[PDB]
Amino acid sequence: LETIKKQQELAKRQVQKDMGSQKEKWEKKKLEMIETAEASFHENLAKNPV
Amino acid sequence: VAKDLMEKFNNYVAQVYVLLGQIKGKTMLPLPSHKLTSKDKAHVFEGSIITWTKQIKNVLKLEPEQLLKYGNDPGPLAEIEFWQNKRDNLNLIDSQLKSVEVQNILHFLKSTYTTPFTKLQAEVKKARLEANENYRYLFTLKDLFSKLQESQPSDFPTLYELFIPIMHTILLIYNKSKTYNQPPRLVVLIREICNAIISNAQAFVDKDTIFSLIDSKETTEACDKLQVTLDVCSKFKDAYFEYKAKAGGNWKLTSNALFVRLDSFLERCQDILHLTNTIVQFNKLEKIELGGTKGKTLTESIAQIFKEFEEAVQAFTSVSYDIMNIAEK
Repeated sequence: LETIKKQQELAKRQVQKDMGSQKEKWEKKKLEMIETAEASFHENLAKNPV
Repeated sequence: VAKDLMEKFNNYVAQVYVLLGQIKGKTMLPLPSHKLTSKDKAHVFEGSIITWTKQIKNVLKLEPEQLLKYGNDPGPLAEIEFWQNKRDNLNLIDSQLKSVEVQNILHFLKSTYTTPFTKLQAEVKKARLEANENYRYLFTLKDLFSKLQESQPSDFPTLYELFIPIMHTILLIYNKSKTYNQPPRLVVLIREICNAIISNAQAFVDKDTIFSLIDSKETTEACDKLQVTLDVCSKFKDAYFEYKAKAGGNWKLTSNALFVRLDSFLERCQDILHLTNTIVQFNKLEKIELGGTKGKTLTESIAQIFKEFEEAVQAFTSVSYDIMNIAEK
């Protein structure tokens, strides 16, 4: 019962201890910068042939 | 039969040149061309071998490679790069084939000639289409290089992030070429491309490793890792829909039949994940010792229940065939 009560305490932390405010938005901003980089690379690949 | 045997020898030299092109890279039409010709039946035989050359170009397709497994993002790019090289050589060979002598042969009896000339102009146009497909294939060969390079370690964590931009490049590829021949057929290749790639990445993260983890039954996080792998796939389908909106019309894809190969993999994956989570549950059940009221008789009943489970998970660990193979039912 004590080991399971300890797991519940550790479980509350694991959920809301490693939890950080604004996570999905930061991932979307990282994706946007990669999309712009790929867009610049395809333009450079268009300029090579042309 | 001296001249007939010389004709039998020439056809042998053509078939050897066809065998050369099989191992090497086509160029049958050049070897079909008669060498040091001086009657009218001989110049006709030269044209008939030129006929089977045009047939080899039309015979080759992007769909037939997709039929016999494969369909890798690197493989399909290389198949257009090999096709565009074969037609470019055939166009260069056509310039040598179209000799002042070969023109006079077509004049002296002619619908055999113009059908070979018509197929040539069709090849020259399809080659112009192939060259734009090659420029598109060259960009996908860099995208496939990002995936092919992967040593089956992590990847899916960053590749789920790297997928959205890989899609955003493909969309821009549609607009840039404009006259891109087979724009609805090339979509079936790109989707099969991402398809084969995911299957390879997925086969790595499970296989004997998943069987080995289930065996020990001391791995819960590894089960969660499998769900993360499936999430990476979901991100690719989400980005595919996120690109379909970004495209704004001419979505095409036909994922509801094409992605079935991918969907069927994820279904089997999810079905394991559903059963793996339950296996982690039953492990906890053994440890439980409620101790309440009437005793032993209940824990004995729980023990027999745990033994039945231990027989089932031992039979699952056998992993006879399986190895997360979608194609296997």
